[PDB]
Amino acid sequence: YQIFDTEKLDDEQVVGGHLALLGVLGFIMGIYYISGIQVFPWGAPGFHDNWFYLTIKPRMVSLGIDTYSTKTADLEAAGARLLGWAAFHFLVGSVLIFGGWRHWTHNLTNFRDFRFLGKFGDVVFNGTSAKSYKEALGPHAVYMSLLFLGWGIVMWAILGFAPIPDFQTINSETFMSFVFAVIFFALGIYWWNNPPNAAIHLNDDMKAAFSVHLTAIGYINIALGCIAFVAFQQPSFAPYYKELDKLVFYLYGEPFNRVSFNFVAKEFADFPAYAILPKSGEAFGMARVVTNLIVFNHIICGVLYVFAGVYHGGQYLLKIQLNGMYNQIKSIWITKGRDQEVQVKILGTVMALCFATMLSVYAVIVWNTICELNIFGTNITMSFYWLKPLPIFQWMFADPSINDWVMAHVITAGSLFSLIALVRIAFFAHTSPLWDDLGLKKNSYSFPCLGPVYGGTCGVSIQDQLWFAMLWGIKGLSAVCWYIDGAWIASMMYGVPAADAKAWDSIAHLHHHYTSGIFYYFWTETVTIFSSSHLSTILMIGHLVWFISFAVWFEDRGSRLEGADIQTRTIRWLGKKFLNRDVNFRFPVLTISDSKLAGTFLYFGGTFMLVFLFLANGFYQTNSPLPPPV
Amino acid sequence: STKWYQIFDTEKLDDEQVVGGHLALLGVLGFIMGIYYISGIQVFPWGAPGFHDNWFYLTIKPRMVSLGIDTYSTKTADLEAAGARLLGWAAFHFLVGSVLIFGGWRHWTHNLTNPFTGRCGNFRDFRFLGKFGDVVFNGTSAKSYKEALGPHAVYMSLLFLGWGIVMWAILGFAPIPDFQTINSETFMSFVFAVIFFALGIYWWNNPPNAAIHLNDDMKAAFSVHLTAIGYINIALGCIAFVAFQQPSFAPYYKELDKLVFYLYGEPFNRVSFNFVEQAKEFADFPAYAILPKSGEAFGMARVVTNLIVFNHIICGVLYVFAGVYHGGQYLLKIQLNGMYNQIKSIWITKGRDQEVQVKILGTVMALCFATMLSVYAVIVWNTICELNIFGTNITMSFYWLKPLPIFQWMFADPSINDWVMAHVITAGSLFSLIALVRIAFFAHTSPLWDDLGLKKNSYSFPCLGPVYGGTCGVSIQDQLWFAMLWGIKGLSAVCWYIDGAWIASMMYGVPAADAKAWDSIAHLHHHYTSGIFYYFWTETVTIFSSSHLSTILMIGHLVWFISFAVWFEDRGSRLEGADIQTRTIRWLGKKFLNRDVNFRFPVLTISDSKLAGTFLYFGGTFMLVFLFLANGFYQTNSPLPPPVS
Amino acid sequence: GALFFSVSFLTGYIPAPNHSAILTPLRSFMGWFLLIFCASIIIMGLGKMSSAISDKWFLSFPLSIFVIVMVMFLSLRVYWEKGRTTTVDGKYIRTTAELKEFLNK
Ligand code: BCL
Ligand code: BCL
Ligand code: BCL
Ligand code: BCL
Ligand code: BCL
Ligand code: BCL
Ligand code: G2O
Ligand code: G2O
Ligand code: SF4
Ligand SMILES: [Ca+2]
Ligand SMILES: [Ca+2]
Repeated sequence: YQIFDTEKLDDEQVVGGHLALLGVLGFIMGIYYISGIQVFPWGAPGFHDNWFYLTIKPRMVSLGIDTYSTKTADLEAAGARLLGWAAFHFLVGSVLIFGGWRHWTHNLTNFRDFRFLGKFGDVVFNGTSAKSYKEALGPHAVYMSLLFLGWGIVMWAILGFAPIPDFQTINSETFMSFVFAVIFFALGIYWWNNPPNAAIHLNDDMKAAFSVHLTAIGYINIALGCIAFVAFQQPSFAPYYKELDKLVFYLYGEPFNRVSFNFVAKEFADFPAYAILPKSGEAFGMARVVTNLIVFNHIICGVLYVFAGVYHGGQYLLKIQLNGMYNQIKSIWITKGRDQEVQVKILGTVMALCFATMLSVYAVIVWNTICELNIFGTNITMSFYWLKPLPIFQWMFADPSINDWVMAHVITAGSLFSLIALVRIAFFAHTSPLWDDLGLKKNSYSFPCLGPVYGGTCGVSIQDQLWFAMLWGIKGLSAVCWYIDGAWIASMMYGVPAADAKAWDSIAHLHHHYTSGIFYYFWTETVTIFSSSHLSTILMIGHLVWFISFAVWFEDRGSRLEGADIQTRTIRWLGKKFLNRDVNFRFPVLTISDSKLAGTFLYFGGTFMLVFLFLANGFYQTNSPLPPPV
Repeated sequence: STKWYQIFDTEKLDDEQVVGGHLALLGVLGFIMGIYYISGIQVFPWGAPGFHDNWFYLTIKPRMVSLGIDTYSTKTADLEAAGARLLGWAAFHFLVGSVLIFGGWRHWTHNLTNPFTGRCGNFRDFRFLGKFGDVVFNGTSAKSYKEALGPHAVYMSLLFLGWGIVMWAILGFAPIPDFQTINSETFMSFVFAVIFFALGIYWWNNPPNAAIHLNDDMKAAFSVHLTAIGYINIALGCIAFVAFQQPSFAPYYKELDKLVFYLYGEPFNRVSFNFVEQAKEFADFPAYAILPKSGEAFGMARVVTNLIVFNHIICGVLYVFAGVYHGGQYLLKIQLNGMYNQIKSIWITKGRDQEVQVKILGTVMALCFATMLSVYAVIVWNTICELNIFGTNITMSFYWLKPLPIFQWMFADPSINDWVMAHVITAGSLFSLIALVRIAFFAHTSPLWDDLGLKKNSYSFPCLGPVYGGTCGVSIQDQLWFAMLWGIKGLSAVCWYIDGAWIASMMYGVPAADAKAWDSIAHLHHHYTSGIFYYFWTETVTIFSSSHLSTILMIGHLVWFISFAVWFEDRGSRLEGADIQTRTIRWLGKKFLNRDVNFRFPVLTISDSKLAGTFLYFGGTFMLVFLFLANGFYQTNSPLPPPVS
Repeated sequence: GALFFSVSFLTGYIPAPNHSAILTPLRSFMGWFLLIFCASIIIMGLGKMSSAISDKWFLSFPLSIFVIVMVMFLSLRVYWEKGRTTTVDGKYIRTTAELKEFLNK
C-alpha cells in the first residue's frame, strides 16, 4: 500500500503513471460506450443498460453521440456514433498507455530540459522547458489552454455545434471553451513571465505538491458536485435529464420475467423467460437518480480527496519536522501553524463551534422526534415548525422549511467535525500539547498504540486521524445523500404510521412531500430495493463488508494474534496427523496500523456501497403533500 | 485500582456480608413484585379503573392465572376480585420484603441481636431453629461451603413444603397427581420437598468435596454456581418454550390471545389540531386514550412466551459468560499466587497442561469453523438461489435438506429453517466457547505468550502495547467482551427463531420470485414471518406503528453507536482531543470568568472503555430485540402460493 | 437560547391552528432547554454518583432505585395515562368478540 510512494518515484515516473492511467481511463470509457449501445448496427439485441452508462447518457445526449429518440433507426445511428467514438477513445488511450510506458521507463529521444512542439515551442517558453515546478505552472496552464481549444475545435468540427454564446445550449460550451482557452493562455504567459512564490513545494515537494493539489481538487470536486446538482435541476439542462423520466430503462439484475416450475408458464405475456422486466422512468425519477449518482460521486470523491490531501500534507509535515526543515519555512502556510499556540486556538475554536452548532441541531432533531411521537405528552405544536431559513437565506433553498435548516446546520457541523481531525493532522503531526506535556514525541505517520499508558494511547498517528476524519465525515456524506434523495433530515420518523407524523405537511404547508424521516427512510427505500435482486445482493454484501470491518476495528488485534497462534498449532498438528510432516500456513493477522487501514477500507466501502442503493433505488418523492391526520 | 464497580466486589465481602446482600436483594425484589402486582390491577377495588398493562405484568400474568389470582375475566366483579387478590398479595410481599431487608441490613452490619431476647447470634455457630435445628443438624455448617449444601437443600425442601402448603390453604389447590391440570405443581412441590430433604440430609452427613472453591469461595464458588445456574436458566427457557406451547398450559396462555390489552405507549386515538372538548379520530374512545390492541392479531400468547423464554435464555447465557469470566479471574488470582499448581482437582489439573488446552481449543475451533462454514454456505447459497443470481433457481437451494426423521420429533414443521437454526446455535455456542475456553485456560499465559515472554498480570489490564504489532484485548475481561459479542449472534438466532423467521435464507418473502416460491417448494403449513434481512422490514411495521417502541428503537440505536466511540482503537485520539477541550475551557479564561477552571475533561481507560462499549453494545442490541419480541408473533398458518403456476 | 424568540419573529411561518404564536417559540425553546438540561443533569449526577457510591451506599442504591420506579408507575397512573380506557358509553371492552361487535358498528 506504499509501493507507489512519492519518494520512490521521480517526476517522470509520475508523468508515466498519469499517462498510463489516462489511457486506461479512455479504455474504460470505451468499455462503457460499447456497454451502452442499445441496438447494434448489426441489428442484434445489445446491452440492456448500466448505471455506468445511465450516468454517462445525459452527456452523450447533450453531445449528440447518443439520443433519447424513440426510433429504432435513430438508435442504430446513435449506436454507430457511439461505436465510432469508443474506437477513437480506445486508440487514443492505447497511445496514452504507450506514452505512459515510455515515460515510466526512461526511454525516449532530456526531461531536465526539452522542447515541446518546437516550431512554435521556441515562440512560447523561449525554446526551453520548465526547469522546476514554479516554472511548470506556466506550461501546464498553456497545455490546459490547448486542451480547451481542442475541445472547442472538436465540438465545432466533429460534433458540429455553433459558437453561439447564449448560455442555454451546448453552443455555450463551445464559446466558453474558446474563452477559457484564451484565459488559460493569458494565465500561463503571465506565470511564465513570473513564476509563483510558494517555496515549500519547490524543495523536495512530491508529497507536498501532491497533498496541496489533492486538497484543492477535492474542494473543486465538492464545488463541482454542488454546481452540478444546481444545474442538472435547472430547466436549461432539462432536455438532457428530465427525459430520463419519460423513457423506460431495462437494468441488469431487475426482477426477471418470472418462470413457472412446470414451464416448458410466465408472469408477463410476450416477454420471454428470465427477461429483465420493464421499468417506468416516472416511478424511479431517473433524472433525479442520475443527478444524485453523479453529484454524490463528485461530492464523496472531493471529500476523500480533501481528507487524503490533508493526510499527505501531514506526512510531509512530519517529514520536515523530523529533519528540522519545519522551522525554516518562509511560506505563510506554515508560519500560521508553527507557533503551536495558534494550533491550540484553532482546534479548540473549531471543536467549540462544532459542539455548539451540532448540539443545537441534534437537540432540534430530537425535539422534532419527541413532538412527533408525542413522547412526554408533546404535541406537534411544540416542535420547531416555526424554525425556517430566513427570507435572506431563502433564495438558497426551494420549498424553505426546517428540513433545509437542519440540512445546512448538519452539513456545516459535519464539515467542522471532520475538520477537527483534519486540523489534528495539520497541526499535531509531530508535536501535540498533550504529548509536549507528557514528554513523548512521535516519529511515524502510523504509530497506532505507543502502549497502554495514561489509560491508553490508541489512534494518535496521522493515518489513524485520517481514518477518524473519514469516519466522522461519513455522517456528513450521509446527510448529503439523504438530502439529495429527498429524506426528511429534520426529524427521525416523518410520514411514519404514528401520531402527528403525517401532520408535518399540514403544519408547514409544504408544496413538496418529502420521502421519510431518518428511521422511516430505510423502510421506504427498502420497500423498493427488496424487489431488485441486484440491490438486495449489494445490500447484503455491503453489510457483510461493514461488519467484517469490526474484526480489525476493535481493540482486539492481540486476541486475534493469540487465537492465530492457537489456530497455527491446531493446523500443524492436524496436517502432521493426516499428512506427513507438512509444516506451513502461519495465520497472518494484520498489524494494528494495517488493521485500521483495512477496517476503514471495509467500513467506508460497505457504507457507501449501501448509500449507492439509497441513491439508485429511485427518488420516490411526490409533490402532493400528506393530509392532516385529524 | 478500586473503581465504583469494584466496591461491591466479593474479595472485600465476607460470608455474612453476602448473606445480608442477598437478603436485601430478596426484599427489594419483593417490593418490586408488589409494584408489579399493583400494576396488574385492571380495576381498582375502590370502584375505579386500573393500570395500563405493563410488559412486566403482562409477563407475570399467566403465572398468576395459574394460581387463584388474576382471573381471565371481562366481568367487572370478578376482575375486581382479581385486583383485590393482586393487591393483597402485593401487600403481603411488601411486608415480607421489608422484613427481609431488615434481616439483610442486620447481616450486613454483622449485628445479630434479637430484640425480644438480648442475645447475639454467632454466624459461625448456631441452631437453625429452636428444636428443628437440633433435630436435624445438631449444629451449624462449619463455615465451609461444602458443608452448607446439606442445610441449603434442607431449607429448599422447607420452602417447597411451604409452597405446597400455601397452594393448599391460601390458593386452594388440592394436590392430585394429574399433571395436565394445575393442581399437581403442589403435589410435585411436596415430592421435591421429600427428595431435597433426603438429598440435604445425605449431603449434611456426607459433604461432597470439590476443595477448589472452599478456600476463595467468594470467586470460585461464585463462578461455578453462576455458570451452573446460567445453564439452568437456559434449560428453564427451553422448558418454558416447550410447555407454554403445550395444550396443558393453553387455558392459561392461549386465552391471553382472546383478550385485548391497553398497553402503556400503545398508540392513542389522535385528536386534530382543533378539538373543542367543551375533531377526533375514533370518537367513541376518549381523547388521547389508548386504542385496544387485539391479542389475536398481536399473538400476545407467543409474545409473552417469547419474552419469558428469551429473558431466561439471555440471562442464562450472560450468567454462563460471567461465571467463566469470574472463574478466569479466580484462576488468574491463583496463577499469580502460585496456587494454580496446588489445586489438586480434575477441574484444574486437566487444564494444567498447556498442550491439553491447545488440543481442546483446537477441537472447539475446528468444530466451530466446520459447522459455521457449512451452515453459512447453506444460508448464502439459499439466498443466491432465491435471488437467482448466477442463474440458480431455488431448486438448487437446500430445500431438500430436512432434519433426519429420527431427529424430526422435536420440530413442528421439519424444514431447512430448523436445520439452520440448530446448526447456527451449535456454531454460535462453539464460537462463544472459543473465548470462554480462552478465559478458562489462558488467564495467565497463552501458548503465544509462553513462546513470546509475556504474561497477563491482571484481570483488567488494557493490553501489552504495540509490541509484535498486537497485544490488544488479551485480558480475560476483553475475552469476556468478545465472547458476549460472539454470543450476540446466537442469542439473536434464538430470538428470531422463537419469534418466527426464516433463518435458512436472508431475504425470504421479498417481491423476488424464488424468494416467494420457497414455501411452495418446501411444503410448510407454517408461513414464517420473513427471512433474516426481511425480518426487520416485516416486523418494524408495528414498531413504527407504536410510538413507544419507536422511542425504544431510537434510544437503543443511540446507545449502540455511542458504544462505537469507545469500542474502536481511538482512546489516545480522544485523550488528546480532551486535552484540547481542556485547553479551550481554560481559554474561557479572559472571557470574564476570574474563576480557575479546575475541570480536566475525563476519558475512560481502555479497560473501562471496553467495559462501557460492551455494556452499551449489548444494551442497545437487546433493547431493540425487546422490540423484536414486542412487535408481535404475526405468524399465519397459511402456505404461500407460487407466484407463477 | 435567548435568541430563539427573535428568530421566530424574523422567520415567516404560519402557527398551528388555535395555538398561540407567542408561546410556540416558548414551547420549542423550553423543549431545547429541557433536553440540554436533562442531559447535563444525567451527566453531572452520574459523575457525582460514581464517586459517592460506597459500601455505606448499599442501603441506598437498591431502595432508591425502587423508589424511582415506584413513583414512575405511580406517575403512569397519576399524570401520564389515567384509566382503563373506558368506552364513552361506559365499559372496559376486553373480549375481542366485543371488538368485532363494535367494528360492526
Ligand atoms: C485523456 C483520457 C482519455 C479519455 C477519457 C475520458 C473520460 C474519463 C471521460 C471522457 C469523456 C468525453 N471524452 Mg474523452 N478521453 C480521451 C480522449 C478524447 C478525445 C480525443 C481528442 O481523442 C476526444 C474527442 C474525447 C471526447 C470526449 C467526449 C465524448 C466526452 C466529454 C468531453 C468533454 O466534456 O470534454 C470537455 C473538455 C474540457 C473541459 C477540457 C479541459 C479539461 C479540464 C481542465 C478538466 C478539469 C476541470 C475541473 C473544473 C478542474 C479545473 C482545475 C483548475 C482550476 C485548472 N476524448 C483519452 C483517451 N473521456 C467524458 C465522459 O464520457 O462524459 C460522460 C469523461 O469524463
Ligand atoms: C487530478 C487529481 C489528483 C491526481 C489524481 C490521481 C489518481 C486518481 C491516481 C493518481 C496516481 C498517482 N499520483 Mg496523482 N494526481 C494529482 C497530482 C499528482 C502529483 C503532482 C501534483 O505533481 C503527483 C506527484 C502525483 C503522484 C501520483 C503517483 C503517486 C501515482 C502515479 C503512479 C502510478 O503508478 O499510478 C498508477 C497506479 C494505478 C494503476 C493503481 C491505482 C488505480 C486503479 C486501481 C487502477 C485503474 C483502473 C480502474 C480500476 C478500472 C476501472 C474499472 C471500473 C470501475 C469497473 N499526483 C492530483 C492531486 N493520481 C495513481 C496512483 O495509483 O496513486 C497511488 C492514481 O490512482
Ligand atoms: C486555499 C488553498 C488550499 C490550501 C493551501 C495549502 C498550502 C499552499 C500549503 C498547505 C499545507 C497544509 N495544508 Mg492546506 N490548503 C487548503 C485546505 C486545507 C484544509 C482544509 C480547509 O480542509 C486542511 C485541513 C489542510 C491541511 C494542510 C496542512 C497539512 C498543512 C498546513 C499546516 C499549517 O501549519 O497550516 C497553517 C495555516 C493555516 C492555519 C491557514 C493559513 C491561511 C493563509 C494565511 C491565507 C489567508 C487566510 C484568510 C482567512 C483567507 C482569506 C481569503 C484571501 C483571498 C486569501 N489544507 C486549500 C484547499 N495548504 C502546507 C503543506 O505543507 O502542504 C503540504 C502548505 O504549504
Ligand atoms: C441466580 C442466583 C445467583 C446470584 C444472583 C445475584 C444477583 C441477581 C445479585 C447478586 C448480588 C451479589 N451476589 Mg450473587 N448470585 C449467585 C451466587 C453468589 C455467590 C456464591 C454461590 O458463591 C456469592 C458469594 C455471591 C455474591 C454476591 C455479591 C457480589 C452480591 C451481594 C452482596 C452485597 O452486599 O452486595 C453489595 C451490593 C448490593 C447487594 C446491591 C447493589 C445495587 C444493585 C442492586 C446491584 C445490581 C447489579 C446488577 C444490575 C444485577 C443484575 C442481574 C441481571 C439483570 C441479569 N453470589 C447465585 C448463583 N447475586 C448482587 C450484586 O450486588 O451484584 C453485583 C446482585 O445484583
Ligand atoms: C423471594 C423474594 C421475594 C419474592 C419475590 C417473588 C418473585 C421474584 C416471584 C414471586 C412470585 C410468587 N410469590 Mg413471592 N416473594 C417473596 C415472598 C413471598 C412469600 C413469602 C411468605 O415469603 C410467599 C408465600 C410468596 C408468594 C408468591 C406467589 C404468589 C408467587 C408464586 C410462587 C411460586 O410459584 O413459587 C414456586 C416455589 C417453589 C419452586 C419452591 C420454593 C423455592 C425453591 C426451594 C427454590 C428452587 C426453585 C427456584 C424458585 C427456581 C429454580 C428452578 C431450578 C430448576 C433449580 N412470596 C419475597 C419478598 N415472588 C412469582 C410470581 O409472581 O410469578 C408470576 C415470582 O416469580
Ligand atoms: C459441569 C458442572 C459445571 C461446572 C463446574 C465447575 C467446577 C466444579 C469448577 C469449574 C471451574 C472452571 N470452570 Mg466450570 N462448570 C460448568 C461449565 C463451564 C463452562 C461451559 C460453558 O461449559 C466453562 C467454559 C467453564 C469454565 C470454567 C473454568 C473457568 C474453570 C476450569 C478451568 C480448567 O482448567 O478446566 C479444565 C477442563 C476440564 C476438567 C474439562 C472436563 C470436565 C470434566 C471434569 C470431565 C468430564 C466431562 C466431559 C469432558 C464432557 C462430557 C460429559 C459431560 C457430562 C457433558 N465452566 C458447568 C456449569 N467449573 C473450576 C474453577 O476453578 O472455578 C473457579 C472449578 O472449581
Ligand atoms: C462472517 C464474518 C467473520 C468471519 C469469517 C470471522 C473469522 C474468525 N475470527 Mg472474527 N469477528 C467478526 C466476524 C467474523 N470473524 C466481527 C463482526 C467481530 C467484531 C467483534 C469479530 C471479532 C473477533 C475477535 C476479537 C477475534 C476473532 C477471531 C477469529 C477466528 C479465529 C478462529 C475461529 O473463531 O474459528 C471459527 C471460524 C470462523 C469464526 C470463520 C468461519 C467463516 C464463516 C462461515 C463466515 C465466512 C465470512 C466470509 C465469507 C469469509 C471471507 C471470504 C470472502 C467474503 C472474501 C476466525 C476464524 C479471533 C481469533 O483468531 O481466535 C478466535 C479473535 O481473537 N474475531
Ligand atoms: C451521539 C453520538 C456521539 C456524541 C454526542 C459524541 C461526542 C464527542 N466526541 Mg465522539 N464518536 C461517536 C459518536 C458520538 N460522539 C462514534 C460513533 C465514534 C466512532 C468513530 C466516535 C469517535 C470519536 C473520536 C476518535 C474522538 C471523539 C471526540 C468527541 C468530542 C469532542 C468535541 C467534539 O467533537 O464535539 C462535537 C460533538 C458534540 C456536539 C457531541 C455533544 C452533543 C451531540 C451533538 C449529541 C448529544 C448526544 C448525547 C450526549 C447522548 C446521550 C444524552 C444523555 C442521555 C446524556 C465530543 C463532544 C474526540 C475529541 O475529544 O475531539 C473531537 C475524539 O478524539 N469521538
Ligand atoms: S491499539 Fe490495541 S495494543 Fe494499541 S494501545 Fe490500543 S488496545 Fe493497546
Ligand atoms: Ca432513494
Ligand atoms: Ca417479531
